[PDB]
Amino acid sequence: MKVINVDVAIIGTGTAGMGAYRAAKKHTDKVVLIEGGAYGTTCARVGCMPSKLLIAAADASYHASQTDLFGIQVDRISVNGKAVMKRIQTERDRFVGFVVESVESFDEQDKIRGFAKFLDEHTLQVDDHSQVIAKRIVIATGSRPNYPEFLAAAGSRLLTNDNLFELNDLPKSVAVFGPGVIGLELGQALSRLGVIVKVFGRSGSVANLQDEEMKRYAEKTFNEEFYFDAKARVISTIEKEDAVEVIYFDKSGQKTTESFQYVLAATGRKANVDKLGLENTSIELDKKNSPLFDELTLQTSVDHIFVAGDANNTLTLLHEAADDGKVAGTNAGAYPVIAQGQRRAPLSVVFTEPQVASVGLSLRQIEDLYADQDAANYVVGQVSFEGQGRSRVMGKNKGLLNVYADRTSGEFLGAEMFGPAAEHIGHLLAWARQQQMTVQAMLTMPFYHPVIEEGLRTALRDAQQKLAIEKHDMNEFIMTH
Amino acid sequence: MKVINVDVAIIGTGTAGMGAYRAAKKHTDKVVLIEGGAYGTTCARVGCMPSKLLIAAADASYHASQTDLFGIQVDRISVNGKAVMKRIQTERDRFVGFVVESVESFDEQDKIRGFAKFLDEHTLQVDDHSQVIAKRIVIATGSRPNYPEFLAAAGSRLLTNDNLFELNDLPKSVAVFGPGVIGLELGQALSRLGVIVKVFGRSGSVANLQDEEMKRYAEKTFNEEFYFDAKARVISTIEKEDAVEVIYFDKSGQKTTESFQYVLAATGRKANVDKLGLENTSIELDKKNSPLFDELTLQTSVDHIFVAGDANNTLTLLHEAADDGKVAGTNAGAYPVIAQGQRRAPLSVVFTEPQVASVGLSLRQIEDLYADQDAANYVVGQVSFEGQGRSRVMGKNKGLLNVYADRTSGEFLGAEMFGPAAEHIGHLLAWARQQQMTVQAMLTMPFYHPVIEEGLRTALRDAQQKLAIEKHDMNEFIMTH
Ligand SMILES: Cc1cc2nc3c(=O)[nH]c(=O)nc-3n(C[C@H](O)[C@H](O)[C@H](O)COP(=O)(O)OP(=O)(O)OC[C@H]3O[C@@H](n4cnc5c(N)ncnc54)[C@H](O)[C@@H]3O)c2cc1C
Ligand SMILES: Cc1cc2nc3c(=O)[nH]c(=O)nc-3n(C[C@H](O)[C@H](O)[C@H](O)COP(=O)(O)OP(=O)(O)OC[C@H]3O[C@@H](n4cnc5c(N)ncnc54)[C@H](O)[C@@H]3O)c2cc1C
Ligand code: NA
Ligand code: NA
Repeated sequence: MKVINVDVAIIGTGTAGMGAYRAAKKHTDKVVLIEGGAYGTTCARVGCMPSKLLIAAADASYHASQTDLFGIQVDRISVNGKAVMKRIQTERDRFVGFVVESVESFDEQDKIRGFAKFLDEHTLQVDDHSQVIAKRIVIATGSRPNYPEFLAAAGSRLLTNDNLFELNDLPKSVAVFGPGVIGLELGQALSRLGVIVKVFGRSGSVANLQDEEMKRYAEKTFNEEFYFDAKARVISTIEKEDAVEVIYFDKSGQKTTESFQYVLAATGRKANVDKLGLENTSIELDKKNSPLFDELTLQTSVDHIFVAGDANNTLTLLHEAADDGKVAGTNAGAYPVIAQGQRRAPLSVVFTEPQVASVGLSLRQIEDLYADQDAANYVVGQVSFEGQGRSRVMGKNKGLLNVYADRTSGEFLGAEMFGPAAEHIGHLLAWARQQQMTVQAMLTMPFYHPVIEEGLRTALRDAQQKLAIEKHDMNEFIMTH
Repeated sequence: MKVINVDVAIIGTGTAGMGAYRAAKKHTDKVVLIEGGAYGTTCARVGCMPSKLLIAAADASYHASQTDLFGIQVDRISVNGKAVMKRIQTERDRFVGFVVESVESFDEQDKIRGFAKFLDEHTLQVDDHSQVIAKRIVIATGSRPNYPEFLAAAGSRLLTNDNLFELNDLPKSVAVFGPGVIGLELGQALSRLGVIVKVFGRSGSVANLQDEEMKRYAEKTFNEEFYFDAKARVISTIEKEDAVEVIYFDKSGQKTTESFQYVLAATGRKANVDKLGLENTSIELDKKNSPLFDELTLQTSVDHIFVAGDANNTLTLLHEAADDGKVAGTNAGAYPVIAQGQRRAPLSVVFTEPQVASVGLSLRQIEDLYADQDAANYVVGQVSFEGQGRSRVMGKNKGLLNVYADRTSGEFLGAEMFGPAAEHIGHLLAWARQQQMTVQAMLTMPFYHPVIEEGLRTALRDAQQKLAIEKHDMNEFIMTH
């Protein structure tokens, strides 16, 4: 067995891992990247890229059926499932190819093929062929799909993101479990593509939305289009000869048996930290067996072992994994010099229609920091997109936007939005939060006409008029003497 | 003839005028609004709203024909012209009604019906019935269509924004004339709705773009969809029995005769300041008889007479007219106490597909700013939307974006974009400009994945690499120690 010494070993050649490698190489030449599976990152392979590709097809198909409002009729929209799948697959391959070329450009001696596990706090074994002794180690192993036990009975008809995009044809029908980002994006897209869909979640959850009014509005809006029970009681999902039989109670509590060609487990993903031999370290774990970590430095309780990307089960977003990589890589490279990452303002997006964006502090974080049981030093500004001019012009007038502000200073804290162009409004808001703008300042910014951003102006005015600050600092337009 | 004294008289009850009234009424009770035409504002009646309404219908129709990229096919797309025109009309009547309700709420004695002209610098006459003795006067009379003499031979078949939206049905064919941006917005929309259209522009102009490369790429792009000659040489447009005969030279310079059902003037608006009896005042005029005015205070050479909105032939955009009304109303209301408006960062949008946005300083204004245009003290960061991932996923991968930055400081100066979602990126960029951001700082902002704003990241990196700041003293991600 070959033994190698490195300053930095990075387990996982995904987004976080490749970011960690580039960062760590600026501090030290002695960095290895280990990869047990296919190169290309989860994002380009079976993540962001194919899912967005699926969505683009779905929205082209769906919007073609919604032109009558405008005075146009479209006859026989027909979904060629083989074509839909082929396009997704070929574009997906193209994206993966770019990552593979980057991986290929790295020094051959810096890449080791195989699955790593810890033997002790400085020794990794990769398969049965190599041992790496590393001064510092970065766990960048991502997440995998995961599902409750009952879903396992769907057998060979159980889909995840790992196999959904490899189908040669679109399915006839899919039962989707998991009411979060992936589950709603994929269920809606499939439903828009002529697939018979129902989406079941259990806890009342809708995407990552925290506000109760928002969750209910979104759930009801989705149900105008396809079946979505955020509080479903599901008995079983059992593979038959040609289908999966799903036994569940509907919204009227009526027991229902219904066959679906497939089930999709868009349930909670699992961080890849359970199969890496952590029990051979003193890494402290929470009551769910997730590694505890410093959220600024990415250090576990073992100060020379870091955890980055989906592996730390936090900020499980692509751009965040990339930032995690920079933090873990720099800190692994420069150790024992340790710095804290200055995180970008939180930005989270769901590519449904209408879209969801969450920006800045979440509602729970705001309640924690700006309120208690009996008093609040924050206010909420709101707008409905139903009566918003441009949204109505486009026939997209559905949605709600909540904006949160410090009640004393007017500092913009965060937001939730379910509505059109939420992805873009999310950026606008996220840049405003990172700059620590106040709502009064943001009201002085440009708002064109007629645009969706004007809905944001409405929500900001709503918040502003609730602030403890003087009436006469409520100028939306500044004049100087 | 009945005579009234006011502190402030406002000529024109559109966007600028209604704004001026509200601002003026904060300072004094004696203010009147004079209106010669229909209430509603130009924006709501025959401007932004119905044009955006036509565009949305156009977009749905066209996108319905573009589904095969994604693997979806249609049998047929059928454009019911009458329903298309009706929805535009009913929706705009809705928007107009809101404006009308506001006007109706204003004190009866604050509103005079008729066209005003100056008898002298403190006296207005409204038609033949009223004279207003006014301490301060705001000219907020908007702009009107203007076109060369040859176009007038199109007689009852000449269209402008004033009558286009009033057609009971979509025309079979329309020739559009002039360099006006409205020509591209409306021409493309008409074309996308099945109307046979040719756009004959002038002098190389393309949607107000200033960069030579951008203009050419945009003209080429548009030409993949509809006939557009930015340098057209046109002989005549003469009304016949059921159409207009257009005689012109095609793109190879050959004299061509073609019938179009209507003709649409897009030849640049005229400010309504030629029929106000301005000869009865000492107001200083430029060589094209536009009143000179202070761009910050909106005062003419006569210090108690202001000019606001499209009337001053500057920043002829809706939200800028609103700010104009605010500046002019405040200054007219509080005269002799005068203040300088602090303008928002420039933002203009052309709602074609792909969209156009210009942000901050124009290219001309940048070239002016630098004493030594040789020594090149600004940089250009560039991106093509052709290889931009999300844009490709959506089948929207056409366009370019230039960002401008000071070479020493990296101060973000302004931008031009032709690309998907330019309206939204335009806002993000305009907020960044108003907050005086550097390109270095903008790169520390959140950029989600996979999104169109990742193209902005590419362009910002391109500018940044070119800066004279210390090469490895601008990190994209900040860490503290
Ligand atoms: C369907 C779907 C859609 C998504 N859409 C979006 C979106 O639109 N926007 C967004 O921001 N995020 C999206 N995400 C989330 C995003 O994909 C993740 O945040 C991101 O890919 C995580 O990056 P990573 O580097 O941590 O993980 P990965 O890219 O998975 O890297 C982990 C790597 O480590 C390897 N590995 C695991 N164990 C070992 C071992 N022990 N030894 C060696 N190698 C190992 C794996 O093979 C893998 O290559 C989506 C995710 C999914 C599943
Ligand atoms: C087709 C079209 C599309 C457009 N789209 C957009 C867009 O998408 N976004 C954008 O920002 N801008 C757009 N614009 C520009 C926008 O409409 C103008 O910037 C805006 O309307 C100017 O408003 P205003 O108050 O200055 O003029 P107006 O709203 O026209 O008000 C002037 C008023 O004065 C009255 N008047 C004139 N003379 C007299 C007189 N002597 N006595 C009494 N009353 C008088 C008129 O009747 C009118 O009511 C568009 C314009 C057009 C034509
Ligand atoms: Na993470
Ligand atoms: Na103006």
